[PDB]
Amino acid sequence: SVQQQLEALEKSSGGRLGVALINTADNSQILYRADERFAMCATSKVMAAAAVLKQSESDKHLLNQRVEIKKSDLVNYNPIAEKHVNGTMTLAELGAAALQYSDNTAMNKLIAHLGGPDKVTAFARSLGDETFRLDRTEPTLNTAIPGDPRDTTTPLAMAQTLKNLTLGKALAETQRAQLVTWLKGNTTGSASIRAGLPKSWVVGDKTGSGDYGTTNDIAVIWPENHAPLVLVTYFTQPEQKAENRNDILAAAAKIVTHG
Repeated sequence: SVQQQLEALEKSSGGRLGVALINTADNSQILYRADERFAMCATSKVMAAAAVLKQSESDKHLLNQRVEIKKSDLVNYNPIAEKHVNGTMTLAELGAAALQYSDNTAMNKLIAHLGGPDKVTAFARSLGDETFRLDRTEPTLNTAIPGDPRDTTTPLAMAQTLKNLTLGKALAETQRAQLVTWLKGNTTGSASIRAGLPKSWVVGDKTGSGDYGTTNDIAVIWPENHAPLVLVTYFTQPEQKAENRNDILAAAAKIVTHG
């Protein structure tokens, strides 16, 4: 069975696997440890970006508001923001950079605009997500310590909320569309869920990775002849210095969309 294949995959991998697939044709679900908490790592960046889009629903100048990038703002891994030191980036550009390149400076600028991590949590609560919590900024939100509740969610909660954000009621249409456009242009996910799927399918996703070999991907999937699928694959391991395992996420994607 699908359940037996995921269990064997997890055993042989040496870690803990969390999967939630929602089939929007009939709201059927494939769940594996989907009520267990996992460290989100950079998959939390979707919530911070969405929180800014929500603000833009009532303020038509917000996304084009300029933000100055100073050398001191830079943290670790800054592929887009480092290209703009002593210049500016708009809030829209920072959302794009946070999502499509997983820029960490971009994420911190979004959090600071919103007023801190607790405002990202409050936004999640406003969508009906009672599980998501963001506690820290970059880079420390990726420590992914086993049993640590900070900066965690569950696979099912994140799958439900990702569906609401991209396909459902959470955002007005223009903002929903802008979020989907960003996810579809992600550059970081080619070896994760996407690699387990037919090459013709269209995918929007956001990866995450952290310590304890924590390796994550969340995706919206548009088949060519079927209703969309939403898939969350979270994976973490017991040793702090474990290698990340994007191949495990690809394998899990292949198992749960078979037939």
